Amino acid sequence: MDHYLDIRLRPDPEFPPAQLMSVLFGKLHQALVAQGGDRIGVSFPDLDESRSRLGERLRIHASADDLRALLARPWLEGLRDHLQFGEPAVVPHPTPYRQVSRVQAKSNPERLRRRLMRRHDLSEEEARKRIPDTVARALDLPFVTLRSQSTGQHFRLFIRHGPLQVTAEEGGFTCYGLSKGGFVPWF
Amino acid sequence: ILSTASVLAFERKLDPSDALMSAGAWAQRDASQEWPAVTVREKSVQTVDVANLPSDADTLKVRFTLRVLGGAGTPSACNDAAYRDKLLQTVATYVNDQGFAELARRYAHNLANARFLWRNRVGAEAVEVRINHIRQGEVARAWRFDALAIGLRDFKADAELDALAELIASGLSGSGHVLLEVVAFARIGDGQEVFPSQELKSKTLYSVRDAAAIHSQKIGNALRTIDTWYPDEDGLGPIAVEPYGSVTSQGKAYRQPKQKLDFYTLLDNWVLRDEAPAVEQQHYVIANLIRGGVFGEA
Amino acid sequence: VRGTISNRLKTKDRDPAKLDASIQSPNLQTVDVANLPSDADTLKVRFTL
Repeated sequence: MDHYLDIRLRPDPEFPPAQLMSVLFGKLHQALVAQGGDRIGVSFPDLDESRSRLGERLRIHASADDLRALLARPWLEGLRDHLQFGEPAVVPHPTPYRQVSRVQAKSNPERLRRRLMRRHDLSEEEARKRIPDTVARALDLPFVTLRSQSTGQHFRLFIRHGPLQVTAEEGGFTCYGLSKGGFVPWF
Repeated sequence: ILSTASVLAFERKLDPSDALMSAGAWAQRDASQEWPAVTVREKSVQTVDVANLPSDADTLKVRFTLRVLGGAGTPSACNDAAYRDKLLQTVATYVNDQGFAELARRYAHNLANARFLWRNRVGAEAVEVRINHIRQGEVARAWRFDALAIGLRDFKADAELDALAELIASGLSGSGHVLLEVVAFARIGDGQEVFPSQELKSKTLYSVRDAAAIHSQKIGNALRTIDTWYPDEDGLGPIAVEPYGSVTSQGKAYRQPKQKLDFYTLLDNWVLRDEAPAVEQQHYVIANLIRGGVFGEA
Repeated sequence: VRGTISNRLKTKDRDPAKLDASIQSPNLQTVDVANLPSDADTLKVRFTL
């Protein structure tokens, strides 16, 4: 993955950048289930780790033919009045690498309560005894607010950028563009 | 000395209605008169109101009417009669030099690209706006636009956009009764979330009679988003024509009064001391007169 | 309804940071509104004299 494509959000009087990033990440998710494979990675080159804001740029790391397939695919129809694209360009070197992973949390004890009553045939009070309210841990992470098409739920997909490295290791990517082990160049 | 009158209430030209949203299937947009409405159903998370399409409907029909009235610079309330006559002379000078041909072109764009579909437009695979000129109860002239090929950013010339521009021009001048029925089909997807306007149970959605709707002022704000003549940094596009032309998404009032580019300074320079601004800023001042409001001091 | 501030400022409120801090808190009202139904184009007004 030596090619990249940065997708910068235009400012808009109507919508905030977080919501447009959510819509762009959802459309990217549909485009990556539609394309298939595991060689498409994302990054957030304007990341503010202090305020946990994903920035206003989304970089797409892939091969050359995958980006030339993605740039002419109609997943950006309706989004083109809020974005601006560069070109599929080669990455510089030397460039540090970091992992962009989906981090989920157990922020709801009642769902774990339903799981333990389904898995051990317990009661409500026994499950509430084994699972207190202190296990609900929230993340200090930036995120996209997505909605599913298989089910109908709205979930926050928290994205964490890993520590910087000098080399990359082999592996694939999820259909959200995030990592199941693979690394993307950071610059 | 011709001070500004202590009251100036301008009535709103370009009167929209509440934009009722229904639901149905694409490739039968022409049979969209008996489509089931989008209902605001309460779901439990706290209790939120949420509106989606049905599970067999991928097309959101948002329908409203628009009255383009006319008589823009004439105020509905004005203390000083000399100020009213000078303001009417200024507005008539504008219309005689250059009629509502840029303003109505930009309003016709904001009808053509479905900016009135606010958040229902962002990931829509296809948006299609039909504007029918309703005269004596039937369609006198029908338009059919591709709201995604017409951008939200640029104002491009067309052949039917010019015809709608002269229609809204004749309605805005006073030479005709213009009522338009504006219908827009947003192909979102089967059962996807639609975004009607929102009330003040953490979330209440606006509905008229068991049918979701956008507010008329949100539609009207999406029509007035024509102001590109402001001092443009940061790559922001057209904004809504407001005095001290402000966006709440960015927390920043463009056309601040420290520059001489807000509506009030340009108006007081145009009508009192005869300092006529540029063609762009006077387009903006006449757009604020079409927008209506309560101008004048206290 | 929700609005920005669009009334005239009295030369003490015309600071840029103060104007931005004033438009960062938009005022919320609930208006009474009477409209025609979506399938009705005629308003009947009936009184006696």
